[PDB]
Amino acid sequence: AVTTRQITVPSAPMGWASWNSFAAKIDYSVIKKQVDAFVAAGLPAAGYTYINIDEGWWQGTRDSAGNITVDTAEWPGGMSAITAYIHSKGLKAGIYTDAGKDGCGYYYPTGRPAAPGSGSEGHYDQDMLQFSTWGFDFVKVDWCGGDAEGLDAATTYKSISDAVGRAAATTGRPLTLSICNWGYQNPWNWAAGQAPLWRTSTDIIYYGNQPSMTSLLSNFDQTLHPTAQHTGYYNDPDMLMVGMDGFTAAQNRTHMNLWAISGAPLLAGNDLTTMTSETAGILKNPEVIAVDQDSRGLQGVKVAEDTTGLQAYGKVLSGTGNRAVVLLNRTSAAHDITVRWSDLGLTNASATVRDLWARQNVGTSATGYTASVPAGGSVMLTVTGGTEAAGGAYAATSTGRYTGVTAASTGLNVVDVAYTNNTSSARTATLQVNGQTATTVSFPPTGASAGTVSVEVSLSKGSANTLALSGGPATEGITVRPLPGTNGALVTGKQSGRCADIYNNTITNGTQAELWDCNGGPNQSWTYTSRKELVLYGNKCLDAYNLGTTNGTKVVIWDCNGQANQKWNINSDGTITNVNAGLCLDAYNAATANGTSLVLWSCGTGDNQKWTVT
Ligand SMILES: OC[C@H]1O[C@@H](O)[C@H](O)[C@@H](O)[C@H]1O
Repeated sequence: AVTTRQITVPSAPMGWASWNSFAAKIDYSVIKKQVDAFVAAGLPAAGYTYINIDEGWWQGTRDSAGNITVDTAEWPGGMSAITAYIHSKGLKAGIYTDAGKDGCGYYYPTGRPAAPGSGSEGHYDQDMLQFSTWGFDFVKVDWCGGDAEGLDAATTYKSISDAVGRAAATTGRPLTLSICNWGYQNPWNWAAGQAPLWRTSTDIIYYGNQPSMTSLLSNFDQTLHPTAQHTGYYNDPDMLMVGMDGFTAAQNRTHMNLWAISGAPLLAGNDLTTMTSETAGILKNPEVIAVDQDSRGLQGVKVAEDTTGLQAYGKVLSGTGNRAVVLLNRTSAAHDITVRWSDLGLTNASATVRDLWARQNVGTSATGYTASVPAGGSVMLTVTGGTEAAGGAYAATSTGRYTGVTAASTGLNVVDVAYTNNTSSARTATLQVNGQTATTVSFPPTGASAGTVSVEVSLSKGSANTLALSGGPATEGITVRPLPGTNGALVTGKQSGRCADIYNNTITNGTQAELWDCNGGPNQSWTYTSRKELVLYGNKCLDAYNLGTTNGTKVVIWDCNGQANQKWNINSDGTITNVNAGLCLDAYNAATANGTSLVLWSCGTGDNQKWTVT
């Protein structure tokens, strides 16, 4: 039964932004026309709220007191005139700057001459105050100057976040911070708590190129960091290409489907003045929007890929027994794709399936659902009225500390944290699972009665898991339920007692595996497939670098590619052999410490070549 209410958490931003269609070629008239078309198309009623002015409004000029100055030939009345126009339509206004001394308009000019000085470094408080005073509700802070200068992203965006907070506090106007640093230095590790959204990869589309499904899928894959997203903090796979020239209606729907299953921001990027009726309908689908904006705030995850390129993604929705599902076909042929209740963390009990594009219920099942999916296409479903897998419930064993937390398998779990926050403001806490990288959790007002917020966490098989909270409201118990589709295994070295680990949750192709203290993080949870892959993050394969066949060959992660160097035999003697090479996974020089490199080596009887994988 439902006995403690789920507290709604903030959704990702919805709106439109000027970059994808206009590059730096923007002025007051360009923005005004898009606002008018946005309104005319009925986007506001569907939930689209932000009109975001991206790069090109500012050429780096400041007055003698350091105040940003604009060219009023392009921005008549100054920037407060465009915010006034946007606000006049009941919408929110966004602006754009850089973390460094000079912006992307300087480092990578794209439609205009280089703009030296187009960044906010040395002026964070000044500029944030200025944006808020002008009437901006949103600010996207880019990284061209940060990257150029060699800045540390985590500490730099903390400083920026603090300045954003002070500016909003001074004016009384909330300011939504978008961190835009392209997945450099792993923002999934640190951005939650600093900002409601952070870019997880490089740009979905570049100036002068045509929209690409390959690029779209790459951005989608790189945005999946389910432990980092929760309670109003979101991974950002970038601005929508929906409705841009070259994309068909089906590719537009697939674009919406994948952003929605992530719970990503829906920031339209097409030219709204020439948008078709069909495109507007795709942006406005309320059932797909409701999935994207789900009140529980969680990120969808891959739950099945029994056949290469035929994938099922599941998202845990608000309430109990409710899921959204995307069936995605990355192959060149139409194929059936099945999602099983077991993989979704439901029991084998009746549930209703609905197709969100057909807007019709399409059947019931106590076990699963199969649909035909076109080559390169997708189907968007909900599965509702299901029965949840049995959860564990825990009471804290000391202040803010939950111990003995149990998982049948290593992998992803949904945790509901009970608490009371009988004030008018959200409070935050730091959450750390085992020895993993910590995260920040937000706790919205509850009234006098307790409520829950939810987080996804990665746990180790067994009953040795700990969840520790620091700061924030006293919690009143946790509930833990597994998502079996995400099941993996720690790969633990016999000699070292340490786990095969990818440093600091890095996803970059070619990153070498290492030994590290076992903590059950996503960067330690390996899924062994029927294709003999050892898969990390749902989408990276343990890989003998460049198909190396001799001693000392580096073992890395790489996009899964079906090659023999990504295939592994898990042998009865405790060895793990690379299929291509016949060599053993090996902790280099039989070292046992954190940071010991994993390599391939000729198989022997040494315990630095012995592993447990359950
Ligand atoms: O020049 C502006 C562009 O700069 C890139 O760094 C950013 O990722 C894009 O989304 C756009 O803002």
